[PDB]
Amino acid sequence: TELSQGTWLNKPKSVFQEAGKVTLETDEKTDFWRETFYGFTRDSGHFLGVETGSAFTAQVRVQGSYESLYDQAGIMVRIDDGHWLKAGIEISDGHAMLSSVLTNGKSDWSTAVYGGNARDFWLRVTVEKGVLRIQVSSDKKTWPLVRLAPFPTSDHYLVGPMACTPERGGLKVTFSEWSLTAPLG
Repeated sequence: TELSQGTWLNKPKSVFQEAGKVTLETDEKTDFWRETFYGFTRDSGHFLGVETGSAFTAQVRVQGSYESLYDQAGIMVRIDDGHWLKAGIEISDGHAMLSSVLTNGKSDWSTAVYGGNARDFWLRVTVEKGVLRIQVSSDKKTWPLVRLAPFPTSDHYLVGPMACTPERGGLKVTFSEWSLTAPLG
């Protein structure tokens, strides 16, 4: 199922398509977070979701121009506003961080300094039998694990590009090299 068959949640004011690619500029005050610690909920982030069956593997290339605190881009898997995962690069603390947030009612955020090129990376996500696995790659050859966690079973998921700027907008990101299939095995 091709990238252009996705549906937007919070379509950005500025976005254009090329064959197999989506290029967007984020709007201000866009974020995804539920409750934990900060005591607010946000469901305003940009998400282009492609609908899946009950299990899938998805992969995408992410080329963002990060420049400010909290700038984020990557991939999201979503069931609804209370059950989702986002993963990718985020600017937090001192550096470009590889970050993931698994939300099941409430958000669970993990982060670490990213050792690759923040401006060009791939993500691969697999959901099957109530387990989500996230892998990242700097070369499309080797795919280290980022996260392995329970995730609710569902007849369908939405999966696809995500990007957020919780403060000032203007983050430019291109998504390409999309693939969505059943998991191996």
